[PDB]
Amino acid sequence: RLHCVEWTILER
Amino acid sequence: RLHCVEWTILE
Amino acid sequence: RLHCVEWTILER
Amino acid sequence: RLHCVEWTILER
Amino acid sequence: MFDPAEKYKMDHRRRGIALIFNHERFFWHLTLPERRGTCADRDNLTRRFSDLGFEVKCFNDLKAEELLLKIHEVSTVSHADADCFVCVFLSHGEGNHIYAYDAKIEIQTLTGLFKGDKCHSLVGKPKIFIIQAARGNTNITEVDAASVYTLPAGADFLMCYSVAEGYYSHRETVNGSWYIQDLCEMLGKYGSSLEFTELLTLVNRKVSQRRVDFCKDPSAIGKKQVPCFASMLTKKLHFFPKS
Amino acid sequence: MFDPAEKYKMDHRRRGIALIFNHERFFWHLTLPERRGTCADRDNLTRRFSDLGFEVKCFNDLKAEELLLKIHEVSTVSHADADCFVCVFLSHGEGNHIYAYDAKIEIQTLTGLFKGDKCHSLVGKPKIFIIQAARGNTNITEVDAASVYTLPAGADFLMCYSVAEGYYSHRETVNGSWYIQDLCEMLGKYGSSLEFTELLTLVNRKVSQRRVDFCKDPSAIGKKQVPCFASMLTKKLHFFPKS
Amino acid sequence: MFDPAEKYKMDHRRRGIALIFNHERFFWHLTLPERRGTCADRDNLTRRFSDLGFEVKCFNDLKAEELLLKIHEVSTVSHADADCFVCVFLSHGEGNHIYAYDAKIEIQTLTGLFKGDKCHSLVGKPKIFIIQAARGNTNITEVDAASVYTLPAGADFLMCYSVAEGYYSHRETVNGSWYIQDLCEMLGKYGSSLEFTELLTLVNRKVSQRRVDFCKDPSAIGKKQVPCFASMLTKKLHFFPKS
Amino acid sequence: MFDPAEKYKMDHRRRGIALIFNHERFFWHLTLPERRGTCADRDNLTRRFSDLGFEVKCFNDLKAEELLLKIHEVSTVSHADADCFVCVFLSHGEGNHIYAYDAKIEIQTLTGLFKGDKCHSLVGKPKIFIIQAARGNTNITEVDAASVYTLPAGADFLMCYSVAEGYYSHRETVNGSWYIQDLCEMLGKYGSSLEFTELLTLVNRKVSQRRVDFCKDPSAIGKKQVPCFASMLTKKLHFFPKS
Repeated sequence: RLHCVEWTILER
Repeated sequence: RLHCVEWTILE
Repeated sequence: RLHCVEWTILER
Repeated sequence: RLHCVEWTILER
Repeated sequence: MFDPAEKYKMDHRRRGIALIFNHERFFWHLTLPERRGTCADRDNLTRRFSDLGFEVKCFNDLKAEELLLKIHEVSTVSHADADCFVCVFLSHGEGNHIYAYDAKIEIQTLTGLFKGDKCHSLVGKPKIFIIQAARGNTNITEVDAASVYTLPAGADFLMCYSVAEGYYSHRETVNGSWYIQDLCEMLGKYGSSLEFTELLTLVNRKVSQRRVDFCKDPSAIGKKQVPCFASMLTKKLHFFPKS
Repeated sequence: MFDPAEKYKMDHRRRGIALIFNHERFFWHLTLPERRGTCADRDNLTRRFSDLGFEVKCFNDLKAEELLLKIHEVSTVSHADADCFVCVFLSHGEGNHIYAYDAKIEIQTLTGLFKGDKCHSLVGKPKIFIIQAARGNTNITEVDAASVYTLPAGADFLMCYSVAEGYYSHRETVNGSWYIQDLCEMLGKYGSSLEFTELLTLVNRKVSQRRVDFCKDPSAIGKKQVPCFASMLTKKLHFFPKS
Repeated sequence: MFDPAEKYKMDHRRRGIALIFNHERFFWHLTLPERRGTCADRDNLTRRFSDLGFEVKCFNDLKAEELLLKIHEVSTVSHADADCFVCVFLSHGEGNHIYAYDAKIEIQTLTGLFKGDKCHSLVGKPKIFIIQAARGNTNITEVDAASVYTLPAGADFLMCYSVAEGYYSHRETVNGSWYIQDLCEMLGKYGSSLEFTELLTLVNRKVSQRRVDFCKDPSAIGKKQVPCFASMLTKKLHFFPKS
Repeated sequence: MFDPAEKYKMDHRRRGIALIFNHERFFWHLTLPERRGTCADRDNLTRRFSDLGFEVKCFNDLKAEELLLKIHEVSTVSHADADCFVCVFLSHGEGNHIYAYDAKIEIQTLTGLFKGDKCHSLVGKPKIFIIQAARGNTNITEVDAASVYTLPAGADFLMCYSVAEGYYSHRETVNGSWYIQDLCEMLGKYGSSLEFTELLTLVNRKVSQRRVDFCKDPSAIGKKQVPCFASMLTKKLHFFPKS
């Protein structure tokens, strides 16, 4: 299935 | 808020 | 014991 | 002309 | 014994699927410019591949997640009675990454789904990926720098790239991308006759010979575009019309 | 205006130069394993290219210094009366680089020497580089992993690679590399007739068909080899007999 | 107007928050080995920082997004009430990245949350990150090679590393990590008296002087551990007891 | 057993050697800009360290070959009757590489000449490297972006860096680098009394306080400079005047 390899923290 | 910037497929 | 690890070509 | 862009020194 | 003229058996009852992923705009956080004209490319490619017998499927501005699910579905459905597989990517890209609406995906992740082991109905069958993708900065000609690495994908894979490193991609806001335009013209005239790699070589010449006026841009004079293709095909590929 | 049958003009009084840089062993501190069988490759290539009309120039275990000087010489000489250029690298490699006896050179500085700006007499003429290079570990089969980026080089450049990423190169200590063997067999039989990229596609099939299933060295069972070529040619390429 | 002995005001009502991220096992696909004995480190760290007046907050095996989400909260609450901030990472790591249960997180995006602009209420206050992280392969001593780059982050930041490049980290399965053990022992005795960097220097010595016994393991002779710390602090740091 | 007060034995007949490698201009093809004001930095350091009792040796614009030869000598000489060793680099740098006049050298290769098996007479003694290195873009202030990775080197190594990643180095064409100036002022006032890392922490404060928001070069409003040191020392370090 789907997998995130990198997360960011959004500004808005 | 959180947000993936790169997705892949496993299995 | 001196040793270049990478060479390049130049002009002038 | 030739040019080594990086030099190291070895311990033979 | 051995056939220097040997070709992919293209006598399956269907030609196959043509997967087109069209991306004209992006998530604000990616700070990626719009791609006006990409719809013209989509429509062009659609008809040229339909005429070649493909079952074309266009998806517009999908997010990474929906895109992956959708291509994984095509990868897992049977291609047993098909000749080959075609997947096209129209979007921004960088290094090994293409962009879906909201995130980047690795090309190897997309191509990997159709490799011998993972896709069985496509084994020994031509798998063709066409990538119009570069770095983001009335008719207008926009110029983008080559950014996507032009690599192969595996056995019986044909990787086609709009632009090679050190050159620049071009896209007209109305007519569309130089690469796509020239590819679709060659497809229309010679698509159902010429050997596909030789047809791509034609596209190499047509795009490499293109010029801007230098009358509408001072900021693009001398930026040439030369496409390329990485072949791991093992036989001749033709799209002669089917019965 | 446009002729799909268009072809590289191959009627100059010389076919051109085929440079072969052969590399068997390396400066101790690089800790690079020997490439036994590379000589069999070198001599195999020397004949097949001579029979095609090339002036073959082989060089063995040159140090980066000599190599650069030599290749720079060849790039500065007039090729006005030549059909094309051929350069062959038999060595270890990594990413964007190849290894000379004592040091590492960026392949782009090697190809860059023959670009339109730097080499006018080869403009519009085919520039073919053949790379048998990977990462090092009685006739014995040795198995290296792909290490060199299979990238193109520029307009009218044809880049040929022994193996692609995720695949393994093979070389027999007596008979030579799988890639070079097959390439040389196809050169001998079809070189003087087949279009070159279609001959290369044959090599793709032959190599990809070499079984790695019943190995005496079970370490390497299922380590398949698939070659590839990145093409930025703009015309058909034949090496028909001259005169 | 210059004081060579100037100290961080540790006046505030609260000492501050001590965040600890304990990682014991990992996502099957990351194929990373367990880190037995990490819970001992967690508890050891918990007791010693509580005794120094910290509001200790522990989290075990949080997924990348859980972890990010949690640390982001701690960066967006007020610390105007406190002396400083502490964050501990007990996991595997590589280069610039540390491992959350299922994904890699860039250290710089973890420290960045607490820089002077994103976290006004810590401007001028010590921000201390402690990292026990390396590359994986009764009481057993496991040996792991340094992997995490020993980088710094920002003004008034203090990055403390269990081991530097070319050295090996050690973790007993019951007593925990050498670095942690030694750090916690120095904290117990000298934490509330010694200048904090001087104390870490004590840890440098204590760990570096640790040997093994030739017979505990055949594959661990002469794999010394040398921790380090990258200081960006602008004053002296003491943890004298608060009233 | 353990003594928190423990200190480096600094009563040898000599303090030790302070090497300084000063680089103002470079080989043309490197296209690295002049570092005007580095001579001010060089002479300021020379005497400050002389006052601390060091035998200062300055070398100006050496080539990679001469530099490696010279620094290998210093490392091969006996340091048994010396307190410690100091090595200073004033030049341009990138990642793991510092620039000598005509080429680049890995910093690890330099530091590595003074580690315990390679330099016995320095084992247990402070090895201090000071690096003023960044990326190239009437007293004028020039601003360079951080380039050189701020890593450690080994046991009892103290690596001192003018600027940290994401910050900017500053050098005035007459007065010299912000870092070197402040370091020298601190060395002059507190060198002979303060524990060295606490003196370096002073320099951190002083440089990070140098305002950058009201320039007369509008191209650098906001570009803060924050230095750092990575310590692998195991004892307190004082440069008390020798008797």
